[PDB]
Amino acid sequence: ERYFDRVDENNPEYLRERNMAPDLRQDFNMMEQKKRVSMILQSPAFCEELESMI
Amino acid sequence: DNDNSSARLFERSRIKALADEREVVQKKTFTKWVNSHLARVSCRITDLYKDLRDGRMLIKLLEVLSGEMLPKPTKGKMRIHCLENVDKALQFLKEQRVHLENMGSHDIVDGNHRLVLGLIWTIILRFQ
Amino acid sequence: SEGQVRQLEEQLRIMDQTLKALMAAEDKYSQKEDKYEEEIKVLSDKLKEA
Amino acid sequence: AVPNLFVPLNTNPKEVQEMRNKIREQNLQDIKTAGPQS
Amino acid sequence: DDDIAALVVDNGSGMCKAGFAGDDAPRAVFPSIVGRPRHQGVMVGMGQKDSYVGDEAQSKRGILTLKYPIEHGIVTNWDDMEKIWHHTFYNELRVAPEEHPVLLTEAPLNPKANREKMTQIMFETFNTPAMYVAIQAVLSLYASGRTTGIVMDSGDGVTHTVPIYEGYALPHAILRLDLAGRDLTDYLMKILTERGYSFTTTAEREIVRDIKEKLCYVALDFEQEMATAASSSSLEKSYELPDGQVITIGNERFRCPEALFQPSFLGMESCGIHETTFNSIMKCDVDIRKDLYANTVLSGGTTMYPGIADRMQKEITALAPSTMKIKIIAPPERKYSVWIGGSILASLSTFQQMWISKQEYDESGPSIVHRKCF
Ligand SMILES: Nc1ncnc2c1ncn2[C@@H]1O[C@H](COP(=O)(O)OP(=O)(O)O)[C@@H](O)[C@H]1O
Repeated sequence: ERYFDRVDENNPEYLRERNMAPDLRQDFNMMEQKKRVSMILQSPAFCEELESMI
Repeated sequence: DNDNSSARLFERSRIKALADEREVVQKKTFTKWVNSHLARVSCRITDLYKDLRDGRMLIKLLEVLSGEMLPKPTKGKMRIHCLENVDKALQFLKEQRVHLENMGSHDIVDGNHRLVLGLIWTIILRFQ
Repeated sequence: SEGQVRQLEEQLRIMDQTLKALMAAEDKYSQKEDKYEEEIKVLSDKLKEA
Repeated sequence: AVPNLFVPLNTNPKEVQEMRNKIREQNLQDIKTAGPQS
Repeated sequence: DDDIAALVVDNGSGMCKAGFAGDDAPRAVFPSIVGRPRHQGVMVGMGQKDSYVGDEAQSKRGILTLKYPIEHGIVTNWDDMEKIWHHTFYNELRVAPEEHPVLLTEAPLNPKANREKMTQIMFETFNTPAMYVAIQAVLSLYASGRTTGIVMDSGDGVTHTVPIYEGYALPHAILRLDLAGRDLTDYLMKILTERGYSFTTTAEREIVRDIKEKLCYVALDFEQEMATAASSSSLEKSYELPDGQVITIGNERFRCPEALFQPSFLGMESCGIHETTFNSIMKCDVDIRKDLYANTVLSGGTTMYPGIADRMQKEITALAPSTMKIKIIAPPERKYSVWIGGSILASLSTFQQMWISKQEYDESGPSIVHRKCF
């Protein structure tokens, strides 16, 4: 019984799984595969340049 | 035939059961209500369907309720005199402008349950 | 004859009361199955897209 | 306009299903009740 | 409020059903006929009965002429309708009409005067505190229990298809066809002539209706069934008349309901019920059609023929695109479904807001019914 194991209405942030478009399903996975926001912040040489420029 | 059998099951169980419970309860309550007023004279009915056939007790009940003198019943023990005795009470009800629908003497004489119960209910609605 | 009539009436009532439970179980089994149908087709569509 | 004229707004859809299920359950229990007393 | 339950009255052309709210089954079910005597009355002292109405009008049908107050869903004679309503309220249920509100059902596309006269009769004479008028095919969806679907209701007077998506009904896609079991009974009475049986009186029409209800079915393939009936005699069945005579219906069994799918047997130019349902589906928008394909609901007593669902599914599948999945939902209790929906509608706590009060009628005349209801 998988259907007893979990309930769609128990968790809203599991309820988000059911109502996804397929291209929206790729966009999240690809974009957190890339981790661009982590890359920009972790890399210093571009970072203090952006800091001081602002 | 399977769904036909299921439909016959549904309309054999529920439609019969609810109607029979309601009419049994109504029969007991109407019997008590008639017995309360019929106890002023020395008269008492055990079964509503059977004792109301001859038409004498209907005349006695209408005489007790209304308060004036109805014509005395036809002196007989046949089916025709029975029909006459029921028709006298029905015509006396036609005096009081009480509205009776699908009510005949033969319906009371034969002992149709629903029409007898409706007649008693109409009498109760009038004379209360 | 009268006694036989009323005892068989009791048997008939008991047996229709038995049949109603099978009716209910059939209905709720089908209502359980159709959402499994709707689940597998959506998840297979996701698999093909991937 | 007035598309929602015949019905009231902001009603919970779950209540109708629950009462329909209750009427359904009355058949399975087949409890026999008399009519309301006048 | 809690103990008081509004009466639910389903009022079709063929039979009248009545009961209390919150009940699974109606208390009183009886045919809607009004009969009157025609012969001599010679026995003195039997009493006078001017009119016979209801089930006991059927029992003495030998000496009566029978009239139907409702024809094609329209109340042609109103006095007989008052007789039926009085017999329902007093003899059948034994309830005072002042105590409880009344819920009524009707066809979708009807003349306005029918609704106005219904409201006027139920307020002026029976003196009811509240009353509501609803559509039968909408109540069928309440009985089914789903938000969306298309309802094809076929009774004794009229057939109609309404689509509903997410609780919203499309008025322009509602379709009405004047092809019901009444015309099927007339067609069966016509086609029984060629085997030597003649039924002409109004009393024999009930016998023909009983024959139709007992020995009729819908063939899945018309031409193959006709070839089978011509080849062999295994399809023949026997029926016993009330006078003891025996008739053999034979080939006619699958020919009487076939007029539902091909109206050209009756001379009508209209389309069949399957084509009517398909056209009602395609009159809606593009997006909802898939859902309307998945929740087709059958209702009414005319859809009680054996094999109607398989033939309907096959015809709709043939008309519809192949990539869609077509299923027909027909509960075993589809004769009473409308009434059940009415009870479900009558017991809701929200619906207590939507009753038409007597004061509102006193202010607005009989025209209040169009502003409320539907
Ligand atoms: N068991 C049955 N099999 C086939 N047809 C039936 C059956 N019962 C009723 N009918 C048809 O349905 C008609 C009655 O329909 P009904 O449900 O009374 O319509 P409404 O209630 O809307 O007037 C009858 O005239 C008959 O033609």
